[PDB]
Amino acid sequence: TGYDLSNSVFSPDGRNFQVEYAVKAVENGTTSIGIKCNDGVVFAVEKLITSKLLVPQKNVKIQVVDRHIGCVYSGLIPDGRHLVNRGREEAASFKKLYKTPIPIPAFADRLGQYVQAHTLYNSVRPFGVSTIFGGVDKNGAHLYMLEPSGSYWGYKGAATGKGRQSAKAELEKLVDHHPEGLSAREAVKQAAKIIYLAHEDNKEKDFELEISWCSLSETNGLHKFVKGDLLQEAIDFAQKEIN
Amino acid sequence: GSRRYDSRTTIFSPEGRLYQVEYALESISHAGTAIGIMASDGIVLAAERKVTSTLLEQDTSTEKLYKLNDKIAVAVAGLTADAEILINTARIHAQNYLKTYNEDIPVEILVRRLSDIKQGYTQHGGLRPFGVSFIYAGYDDRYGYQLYTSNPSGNYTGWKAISVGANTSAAQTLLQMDYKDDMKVDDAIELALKTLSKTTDSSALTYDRLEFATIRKGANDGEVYQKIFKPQEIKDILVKTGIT
Amino acid sequence: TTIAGVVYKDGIVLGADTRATEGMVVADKNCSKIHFISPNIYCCGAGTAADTDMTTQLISSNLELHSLSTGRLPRVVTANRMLKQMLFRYQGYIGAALVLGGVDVTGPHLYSIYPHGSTDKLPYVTMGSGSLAAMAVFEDKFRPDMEEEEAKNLVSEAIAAGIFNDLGSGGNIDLCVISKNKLDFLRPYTVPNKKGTRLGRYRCEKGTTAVLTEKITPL
Amino acid sequence: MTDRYSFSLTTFSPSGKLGQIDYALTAVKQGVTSLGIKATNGVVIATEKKSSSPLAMSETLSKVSLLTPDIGAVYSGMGPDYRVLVDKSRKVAHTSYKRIYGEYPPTKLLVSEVAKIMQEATQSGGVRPFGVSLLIAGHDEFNGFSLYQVDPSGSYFPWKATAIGKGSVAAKTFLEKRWNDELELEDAIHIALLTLKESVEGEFNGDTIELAIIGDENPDKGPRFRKLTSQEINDRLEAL
Amino acid sequence: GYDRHITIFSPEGRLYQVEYAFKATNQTNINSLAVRGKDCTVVISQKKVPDKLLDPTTVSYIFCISRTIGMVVNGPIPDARNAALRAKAEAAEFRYKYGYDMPCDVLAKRMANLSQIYTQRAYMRPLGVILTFVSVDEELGPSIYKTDPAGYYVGYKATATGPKQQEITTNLENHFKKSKIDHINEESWEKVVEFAITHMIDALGTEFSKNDLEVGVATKDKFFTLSAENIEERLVAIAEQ
Amino acid sequence: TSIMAVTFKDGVILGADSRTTTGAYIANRVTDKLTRVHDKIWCCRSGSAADTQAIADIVQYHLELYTSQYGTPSTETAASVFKELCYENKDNLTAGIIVAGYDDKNKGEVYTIPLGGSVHKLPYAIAGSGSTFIYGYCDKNFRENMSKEETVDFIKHSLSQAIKWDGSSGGVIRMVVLTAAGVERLIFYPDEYEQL
Amino acid sequence: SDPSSINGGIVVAMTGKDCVAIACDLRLGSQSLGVSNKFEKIFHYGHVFLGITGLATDVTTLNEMFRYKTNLYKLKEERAIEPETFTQLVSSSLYERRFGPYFVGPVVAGINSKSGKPFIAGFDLIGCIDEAKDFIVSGTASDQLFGMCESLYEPNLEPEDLFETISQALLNAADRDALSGWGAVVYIIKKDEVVKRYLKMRQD
Amino acid sequence: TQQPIVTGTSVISMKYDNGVIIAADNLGSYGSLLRFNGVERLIPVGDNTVVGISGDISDMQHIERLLKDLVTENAYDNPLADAEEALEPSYIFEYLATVMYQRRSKMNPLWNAIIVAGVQSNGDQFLRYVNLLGVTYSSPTLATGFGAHMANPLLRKVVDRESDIPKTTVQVAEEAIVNAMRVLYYRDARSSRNFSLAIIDKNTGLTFKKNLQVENMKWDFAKD
Ligand SMILES: *[C@@H](CS(C)(=O)=O)[C@H](Cc1ccc(CN)cc1)NC(=O)[C@H](CC(C)C)NC(=O)[C@H](CC(C)C)NC(=O)c1cnccn1
Ligand SMILES: [Cl-]
Ligand SMILES: [Mg+2]
Ligand SMILES: [Mg+2]
Ligand SMILES: [Mg+2]
Ligand SMILES: [Mg+2]
Repeated sequence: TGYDLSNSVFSPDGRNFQVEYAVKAVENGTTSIGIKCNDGVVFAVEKLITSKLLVPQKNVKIQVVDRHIGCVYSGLIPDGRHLVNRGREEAASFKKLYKTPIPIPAFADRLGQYVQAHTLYNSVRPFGVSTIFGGVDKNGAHLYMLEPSGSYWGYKGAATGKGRQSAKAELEKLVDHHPEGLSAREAVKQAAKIIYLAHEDNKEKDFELEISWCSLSETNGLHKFVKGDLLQEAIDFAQKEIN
Repeated sequence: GSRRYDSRTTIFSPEGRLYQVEYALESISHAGTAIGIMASDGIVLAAERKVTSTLLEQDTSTEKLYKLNDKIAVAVAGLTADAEILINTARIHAQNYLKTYNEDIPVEILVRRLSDIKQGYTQHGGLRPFGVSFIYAGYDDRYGYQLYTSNPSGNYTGWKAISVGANTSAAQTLLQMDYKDDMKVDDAIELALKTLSKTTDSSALTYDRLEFATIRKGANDGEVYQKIFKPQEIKDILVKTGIT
Repeated sequence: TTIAGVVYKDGIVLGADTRATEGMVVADKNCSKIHFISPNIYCCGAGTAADTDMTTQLISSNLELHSLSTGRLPRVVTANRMLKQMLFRYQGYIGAALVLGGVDVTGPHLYSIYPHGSTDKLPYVTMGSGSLAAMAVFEDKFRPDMEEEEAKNLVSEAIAAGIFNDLGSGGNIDLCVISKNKLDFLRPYTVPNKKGTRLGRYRCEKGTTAVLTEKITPL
Repeated sequence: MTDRYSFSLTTFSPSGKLGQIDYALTAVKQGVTSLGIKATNGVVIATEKKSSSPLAMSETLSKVSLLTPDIGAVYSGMGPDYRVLVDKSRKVAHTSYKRIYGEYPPTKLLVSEVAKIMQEATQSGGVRPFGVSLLIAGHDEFNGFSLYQVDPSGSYFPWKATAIGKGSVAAKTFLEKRWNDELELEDAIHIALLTLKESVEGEFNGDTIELAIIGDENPDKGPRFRKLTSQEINDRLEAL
Repeated sequence: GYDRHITIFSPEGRLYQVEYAFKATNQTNINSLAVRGKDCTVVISQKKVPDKLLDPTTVSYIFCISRTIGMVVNGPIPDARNAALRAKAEAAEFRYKYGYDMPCDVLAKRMANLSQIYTQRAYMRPLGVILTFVSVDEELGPSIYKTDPAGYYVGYKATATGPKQQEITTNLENHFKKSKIDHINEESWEKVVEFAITHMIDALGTEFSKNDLEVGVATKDKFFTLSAENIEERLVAIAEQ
Repeated sequence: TSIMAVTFKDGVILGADSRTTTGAYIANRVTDKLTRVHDKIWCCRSGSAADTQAIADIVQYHLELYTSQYGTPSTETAASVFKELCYENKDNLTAGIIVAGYDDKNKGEVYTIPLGGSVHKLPYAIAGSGSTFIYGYCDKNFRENMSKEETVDFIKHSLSQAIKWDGSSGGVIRMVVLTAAGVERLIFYPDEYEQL
Repeated sequence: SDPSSINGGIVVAMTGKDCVAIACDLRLGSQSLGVSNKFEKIFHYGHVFLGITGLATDVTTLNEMFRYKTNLYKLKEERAIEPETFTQLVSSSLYERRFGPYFVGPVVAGINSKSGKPFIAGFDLIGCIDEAKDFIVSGTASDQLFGMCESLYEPNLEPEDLFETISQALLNAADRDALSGWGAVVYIIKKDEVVKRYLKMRQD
Repeated sequence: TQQPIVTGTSVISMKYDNGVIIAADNLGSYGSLLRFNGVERLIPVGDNTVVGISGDISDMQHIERLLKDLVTENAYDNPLADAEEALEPSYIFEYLATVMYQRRSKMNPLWNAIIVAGVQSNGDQFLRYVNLLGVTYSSPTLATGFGAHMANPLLRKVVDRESDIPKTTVQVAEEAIVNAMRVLYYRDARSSRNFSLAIIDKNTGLTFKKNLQVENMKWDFAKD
């Protein structure tokens, strides 16, 4: 034993226990999800209201990269911010050289290679976040999810955090009941519901819903936050479904 | 991070000794014995090879006696690879000094330089010290014939006769018993071989288990000549002195 | 200097004169200007002779290491790239003007490399102070897919044009014939000028020079 | 990423042992048998091509490597470590020698340069020693034919004949009986094939044996190194 | 027992971190196979999409390194992608410096020499992957070269990698023992792919649909992976005889 | 040098003379100034041959590596990589490059990069020493959505005049046609174009 | 201003039958001002001789540098360097200062100890090798030496015939150069004896 | 140190009661050659700022990208990117001014003269100049290069001092700018007939007008 005391050490299994311990920090975090729709993607996150003193709508968790990519994460919030800062540098250097905005698969590997690099040495700690991200590029919509190991795949729906099993079950129903696809406005409503259903795992404290979306028709392929009436319409839809 | 795996090669023990230097000296104590004896008209270097098979090509072999310049030679005891690193550094210092002053480097200055390099590995850098002890045999026009030794600590001292490597305790007693200040090279040759013959862990001392050298001013027109003895010559001097 | 190369049916014929000059003076009347890169690739050299020599040797050395690691013969394009990218880096200060010729797995190739790092891929090229004299011979008489002994004559004729008409060029004619089946390094191919015969013997007799002192040391 | 291993991973133990060098030598012991024999008019080096699978093309895996036109090397121990030493040995023979002096290094000096690289892995920060012992055979104009062994420590010794790896103790005894100072190159090859047969379990032929020589020039010179073909070995196995 | 945590020798002369990186190799539970035709080299690999939420088009362990070179990986995807990106970079730099396309074996040796460095230098861990490179080389013809965490590499007539590699290896060994040739004596790559799939079915004892396989094909001057429908056509032809 | 790229209905055609001069000496009379940076992205080169060759090789590398990771690059992306090199190294370069390429989405596209390192997207572009003489002609005779045969004649006539008046230009007129159909190389000899 | 002709002086080397000769003048000046008439320009490293003309600080520096290098060569190789090998060493050493060169005109001379072949060579200041059998010339009166050597020289001269040829080539060339002369030295080198002679010449 | 290659001529501008007007022709000269006839030299930043740029066009294109990138970067972690924390003309200017002076101080200038025209949060007119030396100044009328000599005299007859700005309507100001553009077309040898004009008003917002032309041209006196 001692194989779990240092990052980048293979146990006799072939495992990197420090990465698996980073996953425990992710599992400890709040629920975040991603839904791929017809011409775009929708991101939503559970924000636990620790106290009445938290200012509503101010502590924003979802982050934009470039103008077309949304990122959301569960786990150690600063580690997620660090990864997005890097993503912004990658997206900037790509556009500087190649003119076009960074494609989502291209961008996904940029984060992937960077997170993987933090599992190669004992002088660094792995990332304590699973990151759900995506957007619209020239080849259409893309949703990704990126784990502490550097593993990432494309998704129809994605979910991470404490309510991930609850969320995943709900996402699987949508995939089965809509093979022709889900619309952007539908996906916003469904995202709200799924965060509300996944809140049963964090039921002690009440929460605040935050949704964002990129859609080729609804936002011109740009990342925007769901605000005001459209947010309230999604909250009402979610509140109706739990009751 | 990496700190977990660090041996910390450059620390004091509670007693005030440098662990790695002490352990490197222990390493050197197992190496083949090397002897230096300084006479009034020259210096002798003798050294015992180790392990040896009948198949080892002896005439093209050099594990003990090396040449630093035309005036200075060294006998080695310890890791031969470690010695060759230091030897090439010394060979350069001698040529840097020659280039700068247009005079051959004095023996002590070269010795100090090497010894200062060895010292550095004991005080900084976090690397293991060189597992090598040198006997330096040399001549310059200030002090004439000089013998020195250095060890992994970087400490060096001057000698009339000295041993390094294996059985130094026994070797140094036998030298201290039979050495005299008026002694000559031919006598020192005989003393060196007799000392090895008694302190050797082998059954008998033979030509194929020895390297041998002399630094004589004994040349025409008072100039210093280094003689690294060939296998056949070591065999002759063993018969002459009556060991075989 | 007059160096030239042609692509013929089976491969490459390289050519060079043998005069090395300092200013207006001839230091060597029979110097080698055809350099070895690899067993299948050679390089004629013009411009600054030190640059020409050391550049060919460095790329030859690096190609040898490349060829040991890959286990297959090097290509002319890789010789060309390595010369080119180095010469370009040094912005013309390495005054190497090369005719690079060789035979690959992909067939025969001929290049001209300039000091600034431009290269042309051509069926015939000439370089050095005698390039115009040599090029006149190629424009007069070159045709594609020549036989070996014909191409040899054309290159030899082109080097000769340089030798006689250009003052910078002179001495003998060296050729190098490269094909898939052989490498022929012909030095000298031709001796177009006989060495001038001297009518008198001007060598002094022993004891003519006035000596002050003498010393003898054996080795 | 900070390469924080700026300290030696090879250190003296209380007994005076350098653990990692000894352990590297244990790795060499487990490796397949290779040997070298020096004749009057040449040197021979030989080893078994221990094929990891019958689907693998063992011709692509060269255990015997050309370092210079007149110098060859073979090993026992960890193949990947050997490969990177061969790369560096080839390179150092150009940079520190051929580009300076316009000729290839003599055997002893190239050996010394390889030894130096191996010594540095024994003392530098954040590296283990090389897990190989090399047998370098070569020729040069002023020293003639020579054969050297190079150990993980960086120590090197010249040999008339020797063997390293698996069955080296038994093989060295076999060579001690057969070797003399009047062997011709063909006699040495014959002895090499005999000695190598003892340590080989399975198939013993030109496809499972790698064998090279430093001999006469093969047509500025021709190269003295020559790797024997699968056919050339089999011919000598009929006269065995 | 820190000789098991970093890449230094154990008393037995062993590097336990290298050995444990070899065990990480099978963590995906995927078997790959590679064979050579006359004009081509075919690589097939199991495709497992366990989650219904995954976009199955993005689940791949085959990589297009250059136009001529393909690379299949046995091991976890982050290390696979680490290796892929580097191999691509190395192949591009090669073409720039030396003016011709990087040969399959030269890349394999290059990646192997990098893998060796992680086994000697302590701060770098080995990658937990086996890299099988395939091409139709312009000098050597159809080529299969494999690299592992030890830094070992070698050329193959055919190969197999994964948990059930021994079964596939012996199946292939037995076929080449019959035919007495180093390749699949077949003109079209389509039939070499059919062979590869058929001999994996026999060796593993499992039937495949179009979504259970992933196929790569190297021809002269291009390497390409087959779509689900291209594989389906391949599976139809197998079933019909 | 006289070079041009012209968009038309089916895609784009690049055109160039073949003369390279060292002062008044024609060093190479059969130069290939149309160089390939990707399957269907080519460039016309003018200025320092050493500089434009060095740039074109670097671009080819960048687009090869782009393709390995992100699939086929757009013509705009290629022009951006050319620009980046030319602009950032403007003090040490003398390169006037026309970039031309065929996507299926965008069809034919022509980008010109003059000495400054600026980028200009145009329906057609002319460049090199011989271009000065054909600004009048090309402006009067160019139409959009020409047929392949019309565009080949437009380029052939234009470069014919550029060659006639410019001593730095001459030799053969090479062309490279970029369409969905593929890549076609055309050549036109003096005896053909001089009598136009 | 021109570094190669501040201090002045010349070196010439020739081959003969089983022998080589190398010779130099003794002048060192600051342009017009004569300073030293004991500035020898020929040095030796074992049995290989090296004449160096040009800027005197570089002559001295390079001598000290080649002594350094050949000394280490001998310690490592366990034998003296040969002329062919040394020539390559000189070329390498000069070219590594390609863009800040030593302002010198070196001349190698010696007999290969193994083959017995007489060898000479010359270099430009950046190490391009003039590899001529007949003769090598260097210095401020190089043109003069070229003319003298071309008319006086012939192949396969005996040591004392060759002495008269090289000496008259040096002396008569030096007397047509303002910056050369003030004495001269001639080495006659054979496989195992070297004869060094100082010449009597006009001291203006 | 460089030299400008492809160049843009005069950018002219003025304040009026509610906002600012800026204009610049669509030409990219290549010395005396009138090379590029479709170059836009007014580059809007958000809905409250227009940056007009003269001088080297490659350096303009670089600055264009820096501003595009500045908008992207301001949006990051900024829920008020389209409201209270949107980019202001004064922020955009100060950035450019910092860049211009930093570049001149490294002896590697962006070879331009820039006028940043816009309207601030509180309705204030912003109009300020910066050039390759980092020299900055503001005035009721601003013009670069040639326009400084010919446009300013005409535009200053409308707004001669600060107290004239509230008296000047958008129609009067726009007429003055278009008139000035005509005068420049007659007399500037490196100008063109086609231009772009941009009005940034505190009430009606950003109005960007493309493909304008100089008209009402007096040539008839030439025939005599
Ligand atoms: C011909 C080249 S040319 C005049 O441009 O046609 C010839 C090519 C050549 C000669 C010798 C070799 C042997 N390696 C290869 C190629 N080059 C010369 O003769 C050059 C021409 C000079 C650079 C214009 N001569 C030299 O390089 C000589 C040294 C030679 C005589 C050993 N160096 C100089 O003239 C010189 C002068 N000042 C400073 C440095 N070098
Ligand atoms: Cl490598
Ligand atoms: Mg490690
Ligand atoms: Mg013309
Ligand atoms: Mg005089
Ligand atoms: Mg005088």
